Amino acid sequence: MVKIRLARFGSKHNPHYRIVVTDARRKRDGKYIEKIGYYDPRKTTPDWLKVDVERARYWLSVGAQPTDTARRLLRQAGVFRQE
Amino acid sequence: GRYIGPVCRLCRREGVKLYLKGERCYSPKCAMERRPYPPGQHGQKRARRPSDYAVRLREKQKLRRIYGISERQFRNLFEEASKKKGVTGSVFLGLLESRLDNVVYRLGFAVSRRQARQLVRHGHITVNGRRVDLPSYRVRPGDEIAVAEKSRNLELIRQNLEAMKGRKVGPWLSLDVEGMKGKFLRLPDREDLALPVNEQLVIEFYSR
Amino acid sequence: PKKVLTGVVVSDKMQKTVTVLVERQFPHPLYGKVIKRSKKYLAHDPEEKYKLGDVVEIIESRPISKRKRFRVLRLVESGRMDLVEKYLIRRQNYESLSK
Amino acid sequence: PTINQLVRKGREKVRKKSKVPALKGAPFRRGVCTVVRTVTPKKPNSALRKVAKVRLTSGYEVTAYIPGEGHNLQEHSVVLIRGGRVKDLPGVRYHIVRGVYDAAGVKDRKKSRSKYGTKKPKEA
Amino acid sequence: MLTDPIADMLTRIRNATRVYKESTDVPASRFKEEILRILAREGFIKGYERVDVDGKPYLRVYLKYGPRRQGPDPRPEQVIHHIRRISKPGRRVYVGVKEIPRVRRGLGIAILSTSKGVLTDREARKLGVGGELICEVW
Amino acid sequence: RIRAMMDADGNQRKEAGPGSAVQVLGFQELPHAGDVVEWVPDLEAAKEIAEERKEERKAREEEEKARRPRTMAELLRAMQEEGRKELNLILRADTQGSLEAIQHILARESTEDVKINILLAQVGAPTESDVLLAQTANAAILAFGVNPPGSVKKKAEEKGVLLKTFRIIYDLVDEVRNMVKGQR
Amino acid sequence: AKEKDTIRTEGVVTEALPNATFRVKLDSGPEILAYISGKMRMHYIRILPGDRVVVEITPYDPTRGRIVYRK
RNA sequence: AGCUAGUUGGUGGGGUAAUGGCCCACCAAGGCGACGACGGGUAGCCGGUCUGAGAGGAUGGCCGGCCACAGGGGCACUGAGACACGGGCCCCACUCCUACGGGAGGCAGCAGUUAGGAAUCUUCCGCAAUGGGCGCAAGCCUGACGGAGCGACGCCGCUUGGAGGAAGAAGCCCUUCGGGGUGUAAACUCCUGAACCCGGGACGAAACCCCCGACGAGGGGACUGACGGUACCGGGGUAAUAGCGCCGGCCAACUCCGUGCCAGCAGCCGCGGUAAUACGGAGGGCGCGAGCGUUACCCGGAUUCACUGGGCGUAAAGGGCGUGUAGGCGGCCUGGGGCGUCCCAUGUGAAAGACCACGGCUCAACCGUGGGGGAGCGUGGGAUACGCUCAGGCUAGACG
Ligand SMILES: [Mg+2]
Ligand SMILES: [Zn+2]
Repeated sequence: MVKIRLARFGSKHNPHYRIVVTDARRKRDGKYIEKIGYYDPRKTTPDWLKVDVERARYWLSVGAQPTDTARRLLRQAGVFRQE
Repeated sequence: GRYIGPVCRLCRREGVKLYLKGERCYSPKCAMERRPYPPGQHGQKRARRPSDYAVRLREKQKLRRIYGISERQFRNLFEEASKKKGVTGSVFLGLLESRLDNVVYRLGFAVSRRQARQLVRHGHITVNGRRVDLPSYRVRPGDEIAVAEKSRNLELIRQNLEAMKGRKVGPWLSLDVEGMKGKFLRLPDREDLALPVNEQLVIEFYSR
Repeated sequence: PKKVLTGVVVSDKMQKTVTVLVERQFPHPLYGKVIKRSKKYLAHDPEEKYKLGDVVEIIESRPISKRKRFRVLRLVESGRMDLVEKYLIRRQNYESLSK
Repeated sequence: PTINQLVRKGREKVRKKSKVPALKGAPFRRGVCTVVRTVTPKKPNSALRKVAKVRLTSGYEVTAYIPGEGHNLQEHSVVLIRGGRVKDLPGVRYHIVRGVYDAAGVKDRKKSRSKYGTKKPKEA
Repeated sequence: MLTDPIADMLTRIRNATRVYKESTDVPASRFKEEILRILAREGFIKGYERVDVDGKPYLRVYLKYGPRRQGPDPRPEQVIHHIRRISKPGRRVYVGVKEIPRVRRGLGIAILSTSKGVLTDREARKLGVGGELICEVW
Repeated sequence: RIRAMMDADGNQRKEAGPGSAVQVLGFQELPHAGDVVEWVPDLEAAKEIAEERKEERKAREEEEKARRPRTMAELLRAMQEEGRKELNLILRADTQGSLEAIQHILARESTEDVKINILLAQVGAPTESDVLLAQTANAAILAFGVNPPGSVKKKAEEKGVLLKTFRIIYDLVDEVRNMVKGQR
Repeated sequence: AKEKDTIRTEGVVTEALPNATFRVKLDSGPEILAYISGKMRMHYIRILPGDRVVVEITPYDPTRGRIVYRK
């Protein structure tokens, strides 16, 4: 299936995560469909995490089933919140 | 690693004053004045005509010594300069100057470049809040260096300040002599620095 | 957009099959000069409607045989057999230089 | 000549001659020294030059030069081969690297020790 | 067989320049004429004209020459130092807008055959259309 | 570093106290028989110790070696022109505590006109390098307790070198007694 | 270091051999390949098969020596 | 240099998720080839990397994709998907037991063992993060991964002090005997304080979980650390590893002793046979520096395979000539078509890199964010100068 998931890049002890859309059976670094956002765990930057919302929503609609952490991140950003 | 070891010998080798001690390297003592010739035996000998390569090499060495850096680092800096657009020589020089130690030396925080570097290493030198201990720290313009909180009451620093009390600083620099502060303002151009080095020769040497 | 090609019917020696010479003029990747370079394609003709010495429009298609992956779209112009003749001559020459 | 000609046949790319067959372009091949002997050099040069017929891990029976002021090499000595020619000697393309296996370091070297594999002298 | 006409014309021009002859006569072509016009505009030649020698249409070319150089090797100075047919037949070079040459860094000129007509390097750049790099002229 | 310890019963042991025979895996080189095993705080220290030991031993060995071809004018000549021909042999045993024994046994068995020579004596399996060495030297490969690897054995067979495999020391000794010959 | 471990033995020249070298039958033993001294070459001392010359043998290989003394 | 016999096409059927010579029956006799087939060798391929002014040239390590193989070969089964790395069956090869009838195996997973070999790590800790799978869930599993260990194997960062301080100690070295060199180097004064010890001490980890809200959005709660008591901060606190190459020209840097075409060096010219700026040492220098040199390969220089940008009277090089096939190439004008060619637009050209900008790790490497570029390739439109093609004419080529 298709998942919204976090791809580790970066350095040892300096992790960086790509909030990304990809197939379930892939390398956690692998050929992903689209880069929707990015997240730094270490909170080192002011704009530490950011995801484009509309694209994410579209993906969800299509049926992109997110990872739990990813979902949390999305919620934090303001994707799942509706009015 | 540093050069480490005998200093004014290098100056002697070039034949132009290199100011690698500050004082004494100012007085009749740098060995430029007492003896002006290259070191070791055949220094006082007949000076033979040097090859085109050789002169350039000498110039490069002079430069490196003046800035007190490892060759690899120097090479890297040069490469970076080349990559950046402008005047590959002047820009390179500016970049070199931007080395924290050099800046410190200029601001009269320490009377010698090696001394300045040492000071920087031993947490005595602070760049906008944090004590920075690596002289390879490159400073981008409009930025503040200061003698550290807990190093403000040490004798050497005071002496340095006194020495630089009265005598003025470079146009790219400003220093607060009261509170041991020093802003690096402009990025230092070649015209500002009346250095004995010719950058062109260095560039040529590097080329091939 | 299926690959649509221009070429001449060089051989009708088999049932339902037309052999088509497609001549492509591409420049050399290094020397910058155009090489008039040919390739043979075996095309499906369900009627034998097409004949020796016809220039036709050949479409990339779903396969009908092992290297017969082309449908014949339409006939462009019929009777410029000169090219065919040239090809034949070339073929004949190919026989010569064996032993 | 003409570009057309080139197109037709192409420039025959230079098959660069492999100057040393220590196999694979291996930097160092270990060899068993078959027979160590001395050699008369060439027309412009004269010396009893020290050499060893060494057989290899590859299966190659070669001649190999011994640098150093007097060898230590036996008759079934374990050696490591440098390669890099000698302009004097016929059939000989290999240095023997001194300071390994059974070729011990040159005694009483103090300047160019690295090439000949002798350890730092203990100063007084 | 005269195998390239443009190239031949160029060669003739070069020969004329070498020899210090004021005017030469090259066979008639529209393309050739255009090229000549371009050259004239640039200033590389003094002028051009079409005439008829025998019963064949022909193109007279007025060669421009520099002032007499005083002293050793007393020849006048050359205006067309060098010409080259770049787009040689069966080699035929074509350039895009990005690959337009600034030959002699703005001093020498290339002439380009283009969709928008036969035209100069500068003109090509302005118009933003690549084409056939027929001839290098300096 | 200790990888595995296994008693004589055939059981895996994670912990072994004072006085138990353990099959200790984890030594980078095969240590000598009756070698005193010692504990170290870290690895670097151990390495340093090893280096020091090597320095102590190796230098001395070198020195010992060096006082042998003293005179090269006449003595060397005497030593190069050999009257009684020597037989070369290269041994490979199963343990350190058998190879030595074998050597001791065969050092006596040398009174004959043909004098036996040991060029390479190590514990373990024969290989193609060994075969190569034999070819170079005209030497025999003898094995006690260790069977030859298949490839190695094949190589030995085809190249034409003496390959030997044994069950008892006595057998080996007997075999050796045939190698001096007589011609007449 | 410079190792003078060389045999300086007498020999009669026997065979006219290659590369400024003469097979000389030794009184220490065999006929070897022993080549001329550079000094001799410089002086242009011509040698015939039948001179009682001194040979400098190096013990590493007794194959090659050196014709040192003038006859 | 010819290759082909399911081989090339057909009709019918089988088989497939599906086309197809994938397979079979039958008819036909084709198909490919010098625009290089078939054969041999070689080789995973690329995104890239290294080099290079560029064009190119070499390489495909790590990282990313795709393929292929899981001792060798063959073949199916089950399923969404395998012809199935830690499933199956079978033959062979090999190792392992056997009560000789038979079974067990497969590290090209991590670690490790050997063996080859110049040479390559730890039988490490952890599910904490991310991801995987299963599960309502907790949670279980995870040699993916996160980290730690070893190796100067790369690359980067810092230390081996700094400031004084002789018209110049000793030591050593040369000298023309005055002197010079090492060298402000040292010693010695002053100052700082890696190491080191204490005191604390992380970011990374906020969720899934529970409760309120409808099990939605939303609100609060709590737990959860291999790295690691590490990084890092606060206090103290020692002056605290310098080595290697070379020093005749290239090529930076020179003297003396010893040696005597010997011993040696050498990458090339070549140095060495009694005053060697080329050998051994010593001083002195110079290059770099926790490294430096040697070796091996690759590119460069090498415009020594030349497209950009080489030539062929005598250097290596014009075939011995003729006719002629492919092929390549082509006069002038007018008109179309628009294949090349150019252009505009768009789509692609993934990410990582490379480039620019800023930002994080005290700098830098490293990484992150954003941006631009990017040959090529498709699609749509346009342009017709120049090739290409069609049509018409011309007379300078050529032929009669
Ligand atoms: Mg001697
Ligand atoms: Zn000074």
